[PDB]
Amino acid sequence: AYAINVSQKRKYRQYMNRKGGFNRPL
Amino acid sequence: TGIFMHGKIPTLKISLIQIFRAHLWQKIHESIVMDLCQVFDQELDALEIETVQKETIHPRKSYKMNSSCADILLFASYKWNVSRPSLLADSKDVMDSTTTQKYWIDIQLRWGDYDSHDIERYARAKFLDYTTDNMSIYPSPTGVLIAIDLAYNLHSAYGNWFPGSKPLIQQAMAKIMKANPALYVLRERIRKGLQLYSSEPTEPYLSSQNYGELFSNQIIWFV
Amino acid sequence: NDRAKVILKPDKTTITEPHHIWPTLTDEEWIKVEVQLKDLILADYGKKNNVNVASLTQSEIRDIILGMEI
Amino acid sequence: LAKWKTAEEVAALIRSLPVEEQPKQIIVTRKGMLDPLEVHLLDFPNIVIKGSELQL
Amino acid sequence: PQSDLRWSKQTDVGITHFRSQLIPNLYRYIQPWESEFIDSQRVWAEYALKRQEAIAQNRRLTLEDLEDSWDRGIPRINTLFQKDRHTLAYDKGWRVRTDFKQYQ
Amino acid sequence: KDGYKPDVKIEYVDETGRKLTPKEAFRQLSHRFHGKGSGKMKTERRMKKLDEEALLKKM
Repeated sequence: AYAINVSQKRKYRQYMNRKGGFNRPL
Repeated sequence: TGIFMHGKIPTLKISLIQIFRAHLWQKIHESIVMDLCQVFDQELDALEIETVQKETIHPRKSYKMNSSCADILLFASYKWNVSRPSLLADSKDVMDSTTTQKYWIDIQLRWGDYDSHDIERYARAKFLDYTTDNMSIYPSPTGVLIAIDLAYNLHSAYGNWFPGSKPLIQQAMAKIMKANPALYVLRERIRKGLQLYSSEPTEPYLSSQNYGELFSNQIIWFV
Repeated sequence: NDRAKVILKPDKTTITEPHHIWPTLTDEEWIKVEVQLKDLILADYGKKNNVNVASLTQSEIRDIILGMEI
Repeated sequence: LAKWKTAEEVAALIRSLPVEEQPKQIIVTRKGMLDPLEVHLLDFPNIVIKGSELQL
Repeated sequence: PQSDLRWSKQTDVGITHFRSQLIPNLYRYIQPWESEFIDSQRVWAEYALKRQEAIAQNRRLTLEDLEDSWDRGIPRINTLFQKDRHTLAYDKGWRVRTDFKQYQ
Repeated sequence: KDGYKPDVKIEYVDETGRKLTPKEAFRQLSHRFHGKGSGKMKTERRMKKLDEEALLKKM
């Protein structure tokens, strides 16, 4: 037993050049 | 952007516009939200959290003060007793007889003036107004809200602090304000714009203790 | 000069390698040369400071050799 | 001008050496030679101009 | 304005307030002409006395000695220890050349 | 509150494991927001820089 660190990826939600609707998707 | 220039100063307007170049405000808000979500999800399991997901918030909902929303929509998998909405700076442990399952967290961005730097009181008033807001329809009535005094480099939150989450929120806010990526970039840009640059530390001298430190894999040419 | 001459090539048959510059020596020869050089440096320090020759700590001796103003 | 030329020559000799063999640190005995060294090779900041008070 | 003279403090344990009134005017920060002249005369007398006392022991007047009037002096400032005093004193006619410089 | 000290230390390390610089982290965040990545020349420069850094770290 140790202190294992697994930092998951943080994919920031697309803001510009979405080419979709107004509200940010889920 | 959140810069509400009460007036028309072309020089200061141009400086502020250049400071926030390349759509910095929305990106900074999104980065703050993502950092808060990651900090929470790092140890959310121990804090009785079921599922954490960010709601569908419009890009114009991160800068329009008239209409607000909820930033984080994190479930708790249990009847989380909704504590009384008070300032995080308060050390009083008072919780009214109110419980629910879904707890919300919000974050706001502000550029306080010389008189508008009271982050705590302004944040408390904003949370109170958002509780009975006509259009800021947050899903959880026990949804805390945070504020960032970007102009004065301050952060506060005076919402419903969840049991055991107020220290977590405080630590997350402190770590962010220390090393928030978007905020650090904005601070660097503001320092560059104002022709201000701190004297960077110089390389230390090699004393009798660091004499043998120059034999490492780093190539050193004793000129 | 003469002290450096004794330290570099104590034996007239011992010299630097033809492709090298500094005088090549083995562990024992290097130890003897370094002992002689340390004695000479202690004498020079005593002459310059008008104090006891070998009266400096190992860290102090290393700092003095490195050029620290001790 | 002579000191600036010397610093420029040192920077040019560092540039002649490969980047993979660029000295990660540049210990300068001359106290006032660190600033011209940094100015001459500001385009190559991978070398840190560390001070060595005890002159070898 | 005492209303807006209070600073802030972004403490690590919350928000802390700070406390602190007329902006000074040069009407008194500069000595009056009569007082300046009297002080200059007194300083000239004191400097001459100190120089004579130092000459009595055949020693130079050090900057530490007679340093009470380090700012006030006989020509409104005690610059007798300034560099090139002998060089400048040889060239006279400073006042006229400064006044006539308006046309140059 | 249950009662404990927060063991939270978050960062922004790229999917390759390399800890992105704050300037590099801001660049990645802005790329994600704009939804646009690096170009061909930018990719070539990044590959060359990464290869040089790896070679330097090798010895």
